[PDB]
Amino acid sequence: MLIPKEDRKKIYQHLFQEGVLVAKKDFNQPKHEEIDTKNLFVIKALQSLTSKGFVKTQFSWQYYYYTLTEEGVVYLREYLNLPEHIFPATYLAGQS
Amino acid sequence: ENVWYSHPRKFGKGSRQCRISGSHSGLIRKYGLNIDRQSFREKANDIGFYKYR
Amino acid sequence: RKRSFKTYSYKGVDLEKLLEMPTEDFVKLAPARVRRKFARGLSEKPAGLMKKLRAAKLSAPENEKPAVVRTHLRNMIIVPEMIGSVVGVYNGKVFNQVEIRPEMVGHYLGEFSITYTPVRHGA
Amino acid sequence: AKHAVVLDQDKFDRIMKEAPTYRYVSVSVLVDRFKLGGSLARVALRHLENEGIIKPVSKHSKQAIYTRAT
Amino acid sequence: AIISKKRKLVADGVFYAELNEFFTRELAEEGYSGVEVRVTPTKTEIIIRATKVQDVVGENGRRINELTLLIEKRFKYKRGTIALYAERVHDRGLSAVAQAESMKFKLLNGLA
Amino acid sequence: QEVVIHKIRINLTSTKVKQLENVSANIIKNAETFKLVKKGPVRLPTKVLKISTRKTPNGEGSKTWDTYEMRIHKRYIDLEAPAHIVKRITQITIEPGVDVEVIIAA
Amino acid sequence: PGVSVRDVPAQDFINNYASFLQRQGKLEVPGYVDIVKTSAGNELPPQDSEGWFYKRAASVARHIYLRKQVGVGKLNKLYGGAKNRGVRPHKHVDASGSINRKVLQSLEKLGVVEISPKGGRRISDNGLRDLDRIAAATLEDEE
Amino acid sequence: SLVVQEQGSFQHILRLLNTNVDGNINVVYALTTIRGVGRRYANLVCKKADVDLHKRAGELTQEELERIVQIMQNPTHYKIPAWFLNRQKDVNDGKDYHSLANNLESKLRDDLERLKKIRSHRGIRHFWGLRVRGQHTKTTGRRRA
RNA sequence: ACGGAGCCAGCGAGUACAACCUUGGCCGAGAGGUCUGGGUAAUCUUGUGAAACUCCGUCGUGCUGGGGAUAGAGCAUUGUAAUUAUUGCUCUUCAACGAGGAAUUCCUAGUAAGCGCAAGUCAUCAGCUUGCGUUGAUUACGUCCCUGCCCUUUGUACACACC
Ligand SMILES: [Mg+2]
Ligand SMILES: [Mg+2]
Ligand SMILES: [Mg+2]
Ligand SMILES: [Mg+2]
Repeated sequence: MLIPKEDRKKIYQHLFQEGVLVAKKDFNQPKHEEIDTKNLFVIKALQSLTSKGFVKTQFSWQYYYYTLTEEGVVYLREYLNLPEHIFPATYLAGQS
Repeated sequence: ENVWYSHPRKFGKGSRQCRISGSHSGLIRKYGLNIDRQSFREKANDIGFYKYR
Repeated sequence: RKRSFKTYSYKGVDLEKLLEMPTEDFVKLAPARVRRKFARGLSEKPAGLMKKLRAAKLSAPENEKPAVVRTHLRNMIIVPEMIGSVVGVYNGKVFNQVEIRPEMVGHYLGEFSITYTPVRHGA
Repeated sequence: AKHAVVLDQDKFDRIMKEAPTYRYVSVSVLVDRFKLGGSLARVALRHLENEGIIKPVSKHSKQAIYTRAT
Repeated sequence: AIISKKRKLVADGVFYAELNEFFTRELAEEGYSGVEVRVTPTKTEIIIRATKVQDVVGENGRRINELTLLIEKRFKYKRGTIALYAERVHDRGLSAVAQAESMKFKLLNGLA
Repeated sequence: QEVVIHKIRINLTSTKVKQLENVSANIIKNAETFKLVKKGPVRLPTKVLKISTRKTPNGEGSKTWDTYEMRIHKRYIDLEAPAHIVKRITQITIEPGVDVEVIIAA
Repeated sequence: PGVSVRDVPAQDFINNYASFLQRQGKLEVPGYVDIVKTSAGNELPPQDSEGWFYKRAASVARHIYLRKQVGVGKLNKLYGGAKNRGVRPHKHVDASGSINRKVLQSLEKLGVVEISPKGGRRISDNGLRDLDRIAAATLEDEE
Repeated sequence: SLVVQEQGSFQHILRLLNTNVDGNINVVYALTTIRGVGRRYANLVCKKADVDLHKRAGELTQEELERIVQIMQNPTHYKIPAWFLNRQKDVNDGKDYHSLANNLESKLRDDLERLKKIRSHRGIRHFWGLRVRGQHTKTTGRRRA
């Protein structure tokens, strides 16, 4: 919760490219996979999201799973900017 | 954020967690399962392990 | 008169060399347990405590005891650098006071404190 | 201790006189005559196969049976 | 990878058994039954049997494309090698787990 | 024009037997149609994986045990055949479950 | 006819080989004789003590004849045994490491043992001659 | 090998190092009887004397006993590797040494005193008359010294 | 029993992002170091030439060489850390105990009993354990005497059911 706000913005950005997040249940971990922040801070951020609308959460096999809802996509656009016709995983990139 | 928040837990009981529950009691590491025998006992048939003899 | 009783000591000679032999000679001149410890990585074992032991000797009244250097690290061994200074060996409760002598050479701090209170009824 | 372990020349001579014309010959049966102890009897059995005199039946370690030269 | 044959196949069985329990918890609303994971070269066909197949698919690649990326981020894979296919169950009554999750819901909702 | 025989070994390892034996029969039947020199379906010892476990959670009541074990069926089909004919026999004869795999290097 | 190594039993062979080594006295000495345990579990050193090592190297020689490529550890493991470990049960531990190496190094200089490829030691030309002669000599003692 | 010919009867006990060397029997196992010698050390000593272990050796020569006694006194002078010893590494910076008779029991009592002086977790447990080497006496051995 | 010598198994298990099994060669009485490999494993470790066994010798029935506990000191190894000995090894210490009372456990064949191996937990520890193979008998091959259970008939002011 007491997050240096730069690290939080990276997590949001990384969330929006994927539209998805696979965080461990591993506190005390020095750094997260892919993102350059502690795993605990990503889980605090995805805890903070789940409460105020968004973000469909599971906790199976020590792995949290977070997908962004329709209102989740709207608020992540508000935090970052990106207006319309963008990444997440709501639709395909081209042909795959 | 604090400096000393970690004893060296490379080995032993405290390091070896399970994949499922997060337990340090009756942990199958054989064939690299990393599963507490009670969750294994639940899912054993799913993981290919069957009771024959 | 010449020799005071007998040498209070490790394996051979007298005291005069013990007090000025730092760690490296004292390791070479010790059992395997102390040598193995020094062979492995030393970080934070002799860092904070030895400076307090040296600061205790410098700031002492002279003739009387130094200040009691309180120690969590009861796993440390008695090297001869700080013979004479009193140390508080931590038993969970109470930094228990141990006096370092010329006969306590190369023994652990922990083995001079005792955590449990010994048994009664019948010895 | 029950004695019969002491070595002497008088005891040496009695063993040689008590050797020939003897059916059973073994470590036990020498000791059964209150003779020199187990191994001292075993050594005495070894001398009695130097130049005949007592011939062997079994050859085993501890089960060492011999019989007189017929 | 490469690992020993005996450790790969147990890790595969685990992987499947993780996936199985994820899709039990995640696809509760869709009425999921079981997975049939095929592992060929390049592609791997992760077939998922469920009752409400239209809900599993969503609207032509939506929920399945969320879940494919989730499986990749769990187990280090890339896009293309994993492919999801949501099929109907050949007679739902015969499958026990389908009925289990129906009985689960009927109790949760409100019924005798 | 090529006819360059690399000597290729095929690895078949799996739990299920009736699939594996049917898969192994399918490759040799393809080898019979393509007419190659090949060593037959070699059958290596079955590595049985034995997880011994008490049945209880609590460790109370009687001391019962379950040998949760896994069958494994390791097989080989060695080919004295070119690279291109192996590329064909990898593309076809693929069944679900059984772990088809190629060594390719003699 | 045809003379062979195996027709002589191993007990009488090693004794005949030991006596053969005592006649030469050019097998060499290790430097630890009777200040040595032999097996790392063994409360008493060799009872024969003086001699003994000649019976030992004879044993290593005939083992290396019978087998393809025997090294040090496999001898250690062979010649090891049961520790009287205490009120605890027994265990197997491999015999003394160096002594067997000194048995092999000595047998290399005499010309019993030859160095083999892959891993271990095999038999020389002149080593096989003494084996067969000692086999022939013990067969004459039986007859 | 040879049965005892000649008159014999050359003394049953035999005293050595203020202790009783038993007549007949063997050197090795007469040495074990002495307070401080064991089986593997005594067999090491018998090698240096060059006497047969088969012989009973209560009918020993006097010069052979004087060799044996000197071998007991001095490890370093003779061919003894010097970590085959009872004590090794003691006093300040110097040499290893041992005893095998009344000298050893005195040395043990001196080392027991040395332990009592330092007041170690071993030495404290010697004062009690209890279990030094972290062994549990919850159940085992309900009689004690 | 102790020395040598002979010397034959099976289940297993084992690392590439780590640190696994670790032959072969040198150093070291040991433990254990070191170089080097082979092995993701019917391939290398591994014939896991395991033990008990079999042979020739030492002691002969004495708390003896049976028996190893308690102890002292050192030399190793794991780990950040070993004293409240982690374990191993070295030498020394040589205690109790000459087949165990009342009781009662387990067992009917490749079984019992002996022996060791093996993975499991494990960084390090095997008297533990689930497996394994080696040596391999005794004695029934019945009965309800005891114990338990089961029915059946009988009784029952019991049915939270003889607490
Ligand atoms: Mg024993
Ligand atoms: Mg093998
Ligand atoms: Mg004794
Ligand atoms: Mg019952």
